[PDB]
Amino acid sequence: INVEIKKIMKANEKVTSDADPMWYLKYLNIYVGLPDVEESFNVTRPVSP
Amino acid sequence: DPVEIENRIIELCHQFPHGITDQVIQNEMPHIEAQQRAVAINRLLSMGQLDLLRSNTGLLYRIKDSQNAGKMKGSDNQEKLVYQIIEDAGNKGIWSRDIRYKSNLPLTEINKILKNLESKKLIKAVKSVAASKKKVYMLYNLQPDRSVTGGAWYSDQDFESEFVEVLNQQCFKFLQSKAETARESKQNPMIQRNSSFASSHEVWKYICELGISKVELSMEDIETILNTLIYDGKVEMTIIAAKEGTVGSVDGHMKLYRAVNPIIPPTGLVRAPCGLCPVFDDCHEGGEISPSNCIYMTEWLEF
Amino acid sequence: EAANEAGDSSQDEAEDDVKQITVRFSRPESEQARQRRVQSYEFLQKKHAEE
Ligand code: SF4
Repeated sequence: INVEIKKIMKANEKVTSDADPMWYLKYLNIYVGLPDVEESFNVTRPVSP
Repeated sequence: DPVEIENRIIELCHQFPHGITDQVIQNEMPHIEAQQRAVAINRLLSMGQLDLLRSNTGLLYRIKDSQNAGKMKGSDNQEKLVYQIIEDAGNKGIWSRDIRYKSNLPLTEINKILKNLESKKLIKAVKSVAASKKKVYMLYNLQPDRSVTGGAWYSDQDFESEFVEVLNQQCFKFLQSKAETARESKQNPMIQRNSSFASSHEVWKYICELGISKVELSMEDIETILNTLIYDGKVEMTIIAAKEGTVGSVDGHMKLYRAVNPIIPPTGLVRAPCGLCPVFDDCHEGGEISPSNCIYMTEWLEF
Repeated sequence: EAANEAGDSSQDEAEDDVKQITVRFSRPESEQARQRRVQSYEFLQKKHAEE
C-alpha cells in the first residue's frame, strides 16, 4: 500500500484514446487514506474492526 | 543547385500534367548530369510531391494531385490522403467504414472531409444497390459502374420483379409466335428450324420497338433475360458459326433462341396430395398425422 | 527462377502489365505500432546501413 501501489499508478499514469487526439487522462498521485464507512449520508466516519 | 533542379522539374511537371520522362528532362536541361537528375528525383519522391508511373514507354514523373482541392479548411494533407484511395476506388466505390479503416482517422474527421469534398464537388455519394448498408463515395467525373450501382433492373435500390416478369412474358410470347409461324410454314424441316430460331439482336430490337419501360435495355440485358427463360425450361439456345452479320456481338459465334415445348407433361406424383405435402416426413400409420384422417387428401377428394 | 517462369514460352508477347497507381496511404501510425517499427530489426539494419 505504500510503494507498490504508487509504482503501479506510475506505470499506468497516462491513458488516452485513439480517436479525438490531444485528449488524455493523467494520474498524479494515489492515496488510500484511513479506514472509513460509507454508512452515513455522503459522510465518512471512523469505524472499528 | 539541387533546389533549382527541383524547381525546374516541378515546372516541367506543371507544364506536362500527364507526366514527363527522363528524356524530356534531359532535353530541357542537358547541361546537368544523369546522377544529379536522379538525386533530384529521389529528393522529390522522398519529400512527396512527385509520383512514379511505369508505362510501356518507360518511367513517368507526375506532380501529385494538389491543385484540385475540395477540402481547404484545415490542411490539404488529410484532403489528399483521403482523395488518394477515393480515386483508387473510383468506379467500384468504397464504403465509409472502409474509408475510415484505411485512413485510421476518427469518424467525425472523415465525415467532415467527405462533407467538404461533396460541397466543393469532388466526390459523389451513391447508395450501394448490392448491399444497401452505406453510401459509397466515388469521383464526380467517373461514370458509375453498373455492378456496384445502377442497373437496368434496379430502380432506386429496388428490384423490378414486375418488370422482369413482363420482359420474360413478352419474350416468350414472341418466341412462341415465331415458332408457330415456322411450324405453319411447313416448307422444309431445316427452314422451319432456322425460322423458329430467334437471334439475340432480333429479340432486342423487338423489345426496343415495344418500349415497355423508359430505361434503355441492352443486348446483354436481353441475353440475360433469355438465359433466365432457358433456366425456366421454356426456350432453347444454340450457338452457330457466323463470321459477321447484323449482330456482330460475339466473335464468330451467334446465339439463336427458340421456344420449345416441355419434355414430358406433369408426372403422376404431383397429381397426388402425398407428393406435394410439406410435412410428408412426419407421415405415419398410427398417430396424429395419418392418411386415414388427412386433410390434404380429404380436400383433394372433395374438390 | 523468375526468369525461367517468365521465359517458359519461346516468344513472350508484350505484356500489358502497366503499373497501376498503387500509392498506399501514409496512414498515421499509432504510438504502439510506431514503437514496434522502430524496435524492428529491419529499421535498425537500415539505420546502420545509412552510415
Ligand atoms: S397427411 Fe395425408 S396427404 Fe399429407 S403426407 Fe400424410 S398421408 Fe400424405
